[PDB]
Amino acid sequence: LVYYEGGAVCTHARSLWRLEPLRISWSGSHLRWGQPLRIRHVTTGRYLALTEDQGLVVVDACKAHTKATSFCFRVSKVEGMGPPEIKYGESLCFVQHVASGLWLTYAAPDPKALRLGVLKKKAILHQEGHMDDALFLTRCQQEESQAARMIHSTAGLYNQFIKGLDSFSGKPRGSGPPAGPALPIEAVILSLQDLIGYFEPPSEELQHEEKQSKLRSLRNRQSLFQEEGMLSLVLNCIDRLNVYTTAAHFAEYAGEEAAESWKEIVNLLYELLASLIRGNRANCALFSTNLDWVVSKLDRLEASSGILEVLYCVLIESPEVLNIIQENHIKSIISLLDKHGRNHKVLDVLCSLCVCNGVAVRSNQDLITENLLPGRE
Amino acid sequence: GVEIETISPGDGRTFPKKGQTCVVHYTGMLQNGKKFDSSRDRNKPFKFRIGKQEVIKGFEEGAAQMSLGQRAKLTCTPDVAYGATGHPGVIPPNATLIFDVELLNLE
Amino acid sequence: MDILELSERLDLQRFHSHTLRLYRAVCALGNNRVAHALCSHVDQAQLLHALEDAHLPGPLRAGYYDLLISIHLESACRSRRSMLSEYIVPLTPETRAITLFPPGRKGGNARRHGLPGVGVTTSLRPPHHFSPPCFVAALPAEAPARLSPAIPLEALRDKALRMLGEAVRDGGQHARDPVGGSVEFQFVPVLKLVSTLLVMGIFGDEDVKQILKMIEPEVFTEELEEGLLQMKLPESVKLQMCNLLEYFCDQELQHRVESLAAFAERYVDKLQANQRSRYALLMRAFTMSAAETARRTREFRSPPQEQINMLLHFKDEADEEDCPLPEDIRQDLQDFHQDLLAHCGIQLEKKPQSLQELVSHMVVRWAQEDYVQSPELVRAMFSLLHRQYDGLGELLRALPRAYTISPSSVEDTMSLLECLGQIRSLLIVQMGPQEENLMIQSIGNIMNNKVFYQHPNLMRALGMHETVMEVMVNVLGGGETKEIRFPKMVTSCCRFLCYFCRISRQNQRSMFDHLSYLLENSGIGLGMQGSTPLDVAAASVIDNNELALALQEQDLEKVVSYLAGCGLQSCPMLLAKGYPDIGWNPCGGERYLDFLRFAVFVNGESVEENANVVVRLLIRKPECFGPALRGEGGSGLLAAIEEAIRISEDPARDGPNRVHLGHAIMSFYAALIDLLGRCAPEMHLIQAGKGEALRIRAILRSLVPLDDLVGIISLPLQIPTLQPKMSASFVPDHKASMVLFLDRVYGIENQDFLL
Amino acid sequence: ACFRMTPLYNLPTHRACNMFLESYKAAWILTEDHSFEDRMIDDLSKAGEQEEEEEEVEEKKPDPLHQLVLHFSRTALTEKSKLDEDYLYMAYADIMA
Amino acid sequence: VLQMISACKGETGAMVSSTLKLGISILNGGNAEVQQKMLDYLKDKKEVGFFQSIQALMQTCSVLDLNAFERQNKAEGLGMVNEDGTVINRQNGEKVMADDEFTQDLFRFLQLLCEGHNNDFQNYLRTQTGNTTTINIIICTVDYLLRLQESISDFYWYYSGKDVIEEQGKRNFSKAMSVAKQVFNSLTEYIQGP
Repeated sequence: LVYYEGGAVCTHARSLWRLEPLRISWSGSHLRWGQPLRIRHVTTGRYLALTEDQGLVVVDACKAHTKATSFCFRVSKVEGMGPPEIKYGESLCFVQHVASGLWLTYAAPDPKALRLGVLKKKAILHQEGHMDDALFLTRCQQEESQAARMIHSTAGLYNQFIKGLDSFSGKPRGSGPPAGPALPIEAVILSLQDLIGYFEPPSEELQHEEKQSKLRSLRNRQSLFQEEGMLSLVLNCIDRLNVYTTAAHFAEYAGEEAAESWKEIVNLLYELLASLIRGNRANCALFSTNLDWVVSKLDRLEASSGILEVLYCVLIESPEVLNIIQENHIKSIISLLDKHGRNHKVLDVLCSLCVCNGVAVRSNQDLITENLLPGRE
Repeated sequence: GVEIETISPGDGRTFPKKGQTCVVHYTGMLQNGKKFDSSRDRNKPFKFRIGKQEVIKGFEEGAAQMSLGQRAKLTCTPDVAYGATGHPGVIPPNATLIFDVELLNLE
Repeated sequence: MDILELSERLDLQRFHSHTLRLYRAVCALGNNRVAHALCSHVDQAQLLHALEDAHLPGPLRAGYYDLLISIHLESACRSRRSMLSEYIVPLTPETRAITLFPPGRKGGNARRHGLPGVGVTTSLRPPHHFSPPCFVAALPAEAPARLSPAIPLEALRDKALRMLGEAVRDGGQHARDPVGGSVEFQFVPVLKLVSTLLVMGIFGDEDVKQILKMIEPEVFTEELEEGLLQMKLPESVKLQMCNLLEYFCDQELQHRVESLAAFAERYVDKLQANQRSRYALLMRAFTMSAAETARRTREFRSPPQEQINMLLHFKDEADEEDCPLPEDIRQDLQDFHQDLLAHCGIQLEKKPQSLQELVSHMVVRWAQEDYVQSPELVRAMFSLLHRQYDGLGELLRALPRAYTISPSSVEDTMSLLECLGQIRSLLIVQMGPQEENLMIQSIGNIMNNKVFYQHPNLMRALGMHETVMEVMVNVLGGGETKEIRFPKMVTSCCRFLCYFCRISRQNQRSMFDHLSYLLENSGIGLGMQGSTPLDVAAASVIDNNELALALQEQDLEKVVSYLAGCGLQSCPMLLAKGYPDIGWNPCGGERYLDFLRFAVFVNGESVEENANVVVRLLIRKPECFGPALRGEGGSGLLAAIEEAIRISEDPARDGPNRVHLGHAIMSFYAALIDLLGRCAPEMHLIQAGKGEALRIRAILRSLVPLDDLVGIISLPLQIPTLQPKMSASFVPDHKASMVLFLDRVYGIENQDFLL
Repeated sequence: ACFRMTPLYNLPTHRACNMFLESYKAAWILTEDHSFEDRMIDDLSKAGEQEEEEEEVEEKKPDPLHQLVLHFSRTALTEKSKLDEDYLYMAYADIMA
Repeated sequence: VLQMISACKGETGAMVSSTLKLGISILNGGNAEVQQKMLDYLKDKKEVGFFQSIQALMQTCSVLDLNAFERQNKAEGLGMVNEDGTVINRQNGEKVMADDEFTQDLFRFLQLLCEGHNNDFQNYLRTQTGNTTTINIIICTVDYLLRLQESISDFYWYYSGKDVIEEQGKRNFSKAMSVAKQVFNSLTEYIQGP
């Protein structure tokens, strides 16, 4: 469904559209009045169409046979570059379906609850339309546009991995024939190794102005990967993979050829998630409900670097999650020091449970004194 | 039960009575051998009034049985000193307390 | 194993280095409870033994200095630092003799500034309280989690200075292995301790005269050892030197205001005495000339402050003089004001021989010979020379925090000042149930001190109303109504604010300015009793008669938008008790409207400008009216209340507030018409000689028909007999809201008074 | 009210002093020191690079004023939501004008 | 100064007021050289960051309101409190404008930019090449010199039926007309030097 929205999604990947003309050559030429063209949503990877009765529905890339989409621009109600006509921000073009000859406007049927609730309207190809469309265009072709196709490619490569992984949820292998459809492993390892490099934090030797400039271009992209999922997705992979305990031996009934490539896949997700959380503040608030889940494990023989770092970065920004530890999470991390040796990293984390930025909390600034302090071992 | 084992002999005639101050230069220990208190690292002797319930029960029933100038060794059972919740941060709960008390002056 | 060999492990030291950081972190911003438990763990002796020790791994024991400064101090430094801004001074015989070094001879009048900080200050500051640790004491179960740990301050003072005496001599001698490893470990941790002990004023007279001798050549020798400001230093100890020099600037400032108080005593005394002599000269004795009585008007008329302006104008003025004083008391000002404008900065047209010259000539040298990194440093010295170049600017920005009081009341204020400190420490710490208890007695003891009634000007200069305001905003800050954690404290504190607002007019203004701030977070947490932030918002303007004229519309507009909410909601908290909650909540509406009553009139049916815009704004949103009337379905003028009467004696219907629901419905509509009876256009002063107000009268008269209104004054419930009734149903006491609704809208005229 | 306005000679000494100071804001607020304005940028900034410098190769050590302004530029570029008060900035912004 | 204004998005606090006061002092007269440096940076950083502030800030400027005038006209009726130092605020001018000391400098800052018939700012302010979006300050200032005009004409009707203008009817009136003159000066300096 298609809607309208104010100054909230205007800085989001949801409201990005791509225009694809019907020709194969000179598709990048100047756009002029009276020219059929298609409309594509970038992160959804889908077009817009009205097939027979469902309305202006976002159709996939398999049922768009140049008749359901069939859009063009109208002023009112060539083997070269072409004449440049349509400007940015003031062209005031009018959208019109070619085959049906209709005009696009908002139905805006709003009940009492809808007026004071969701500020959302639905667009329909009315026969005569309203008088307040004046659709003008704005250009956003920059680093964020490159980080738009990435969402579709990665989100289309991840869920297929879990879905294929989910098939053998509880079937011990019939030794010999491993399974049905195979699984991709080389693809994902290269994929994850890119984003961690892509999200790699700013360096240290750079001057202030260059460091500050890139610091704005990293926080935005970190938030841009949350509004399109990809936090649940990386969470979802951990849920499925972490079922297989012990080592690759228990993962044997998934294809023993992929068993020896178990440790690194389990590892690579964790520091990836650390990149999406480190520095940024809004994303850190999401883990208040999921705090119990991350603190739960703290024990896998191959999780040490991943878990201690992801926990370290969520207690450095948000004091809200700091207030959601009752009595047992403290002794869990205390026991971590007792089982993994003398590690200064854990002791540093306990300092985070202490005074936050300016403000200090006393509800938990005694439990460590009475649990890890009286015993002298 | 307070087990008073002597370490150095004393006068043997002057004993503390009610409503009377004492100065005691103690140093307390646990059963394991870990020291939790000393009044000689501060170089300030502990002074308390007997009978007004300032000190714990094991300390005053321990200081009443000694003489002036005597130095003894007590073993206070956990029932008579910090039974259940204890003192948080110093003494663990259900721990036996050992005191090397020495009465300097004034009974 | 020995500690001294941890300098050669580099891995066990790293673990232990963070360990003593935890102890610094466990001792949070004031945690006297768990602070003492560390005393049995770390020490009381080897800390005092770590001072003189020289063989030092670096990030180790040199870090103990930051633990010694955390378990024994900043329990008063964190409080006494806040005490350094206000300069309350009492009337004392010692204060009567303060000047610019009056043992000066001729040249000493225009020179000999005196060493910064000697003594005699007479300022009011709370004393430090400390307790000795004792773990054999009887089980307690008073002081907040406890008072404080103790330490022999006498030993620390002598030891620290002697330790620093080695530092200056050793630094000049030079070596390839300084104490701690690299020079700065030999300086920064030890003189940081000096600075913290200095603000508490543990050092006295003789002691500070030696710390100045560490920069001997200029400051000392009032009547070899090269100064600390002579040699090249790294970019860290220089920052600490600024923290040390900064403490001395305000010491001169504190000396400055006391000198004014000294002049603010003897000169006002003769002024009062000489003014009485001016009375009897022109009193009943008098003479003639008639018009001379017109000339003598300040002497009996005008408020006392106005008299001071007239008699003080010509004194320090220039040339022209009107209504002058005898030319004998107008000479000391031309000397004192000259004397003052020779000490601070005024030229009034080598060896620095002055702190002003020393600091200014030195800070410039540091920038000329280095490109200073670490922005936190460069911000420090640039705040110094600005003060040393604008003397009067600091003084002019300090007097509004100065106040003089009289003896026999200092003891009463001393309790108030000490008690007020605990509130300031409450803001930094997050709200705790034990800490929540502490404030209630704290604020309860504030409103009994006999001083928060006589000198309101103090309490705006200390500004505790500012500090207590953040206390409320932190606890109430939440996503929705579910975040009502820690109740019973907003009510216990909001009561104090209301009484503060009813002590003086200027007190009303000072808190009024936060009206927009207050209403932003007021109409959410509704449902408790006693008080609510909305009440103090209403009490901010009740009798001013000029504050009401100083509204800004948007405040009135936004509170109306709140009332739009209670016309369509269902009160889910009220619903949580399992109640019908049919269409709307009268409980919430009766609170917003009570506020509007205090902004339409101020004293006997006046101020109509804001009243005019209220009715023109309220009509725009018809949903503001209860849907029983002023709608499309029906109105039920005499039926809506009658319907409430039917549900009044219907316990099954009700909710199976704390009394019933029908009374709440009666409360709403009665209160609404009470609003639109005093929001009337005006008295007949305007309605009989103008044509603007008649427009408003026609509007409001068209919304309440008189035929139904006249009939509503009838049907009283009953009278106690044989057994009284209950204040849960639609009573009759609150029916007088329809009496004033007809007394000033339709009014009596013909002979319908009989009916 | 204007006839019961008590005379000045019945006021307590402690209260009759606070009114003096608040009213005697008529000798500082009008007096002008000038001073720090022209002598400031003279001794600071200009003539800052004295004979202390011994040698140079390609660039020059920034003079004392140059550190000051870049500091304000430094804190201006800090990634924040809303600028703070920083009265220190006001004190130097005006004197530069 | 360009970096300081850009940081403060749209809040007309004491921050920009003490900053805009500075900017007038550097580039009084014509000062061709300082204008060149400012243009180079805007062409170099190539972020918007700044024209958003100027556009937003001047839309918050006040005009000659009338309703607020009545609030003075009765508040001035009182002369002193019961007994508290009389009206301490005395003038208490903050109402009708409370901004003339500031809004008169914002336009002066813009006018001094296009001084000496510089033909780059006089073209840059119309449209910003490159970047991402344009603001067109030119048309964004004429709208202000229309709401202000509707305010003075309004004020005239309130005094149409009287015969003499009282002293407080002229003190505020001259405040508004002085502001309008400063705006008119700017409009000329976008056109001078064709």
